[PDB]
Amino acid sequence: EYIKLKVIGQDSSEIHFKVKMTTHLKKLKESYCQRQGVPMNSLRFLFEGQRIADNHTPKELGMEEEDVIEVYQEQTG
Amino acid sequence: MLDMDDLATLDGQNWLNDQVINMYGELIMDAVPDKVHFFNSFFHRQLVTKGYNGVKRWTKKVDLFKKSLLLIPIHLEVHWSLITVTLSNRIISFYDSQGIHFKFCVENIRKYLLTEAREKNRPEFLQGWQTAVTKCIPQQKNDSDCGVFVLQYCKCLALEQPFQFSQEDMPRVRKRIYKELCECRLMD
Repeated sequence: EYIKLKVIGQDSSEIHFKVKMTTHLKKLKESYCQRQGVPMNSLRFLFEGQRIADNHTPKELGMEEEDVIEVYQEQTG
Repeated sequence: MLDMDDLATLDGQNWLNDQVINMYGELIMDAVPDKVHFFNSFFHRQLVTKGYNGVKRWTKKVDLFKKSLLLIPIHLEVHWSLITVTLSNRIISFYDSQGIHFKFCVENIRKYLLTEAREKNRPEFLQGWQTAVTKCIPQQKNDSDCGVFVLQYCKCLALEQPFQFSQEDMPRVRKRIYKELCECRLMD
């Protein structure tokens, strides 16, 4: 089955995905980065503060319908 | 995980990035998990732009108030600073190599702690908080080591070691941190 997921940036922009619950979120990270035209390695995807690994699933992380993934950009100082 | 472009930010006088900051904080918290909680460098930004409801679920599995010490790296766009919270004396402390941005940071965190104490039914933490400037970290003398001082202070406090370091030690500290992230192993 599919799961709807909101991917939200710090400007409050939302990209809505409908992905399989058993699929690696790496595919979603790639799609989001191409959407925004930035390198994937310069973004960080968090679910309730936890870093989302490439090999993670919505199912393994306990995501439910319309849950939110927060995105942050690389920070240097 | 880190890739070499993350670790490369420890070379020479490169500016450290959040992958270095956040993985090093997870090493520290793994060492003393029952005493320390390390918020990643995205917590303060999420708190600031999305309020408590933006970070409320980030403490899903965490009783903050059982810990001894909270470490909160603060990314100030082109600069790294650090908030520490010690729960015994209820002191919110701020370290920045120039003291810039003191008020907003400690107030952001104090407001957050009170809201959390209320939501998690810890009313013994609704009274007594005090803010402070961290005073005797040695002075940073260049334009690039703010992230290194921050991590060094994280490790000294979590592991209860004195800050016996100064600017001249910072190249060796970069090499140590680089080594520790490569091996995933804090050294003594």
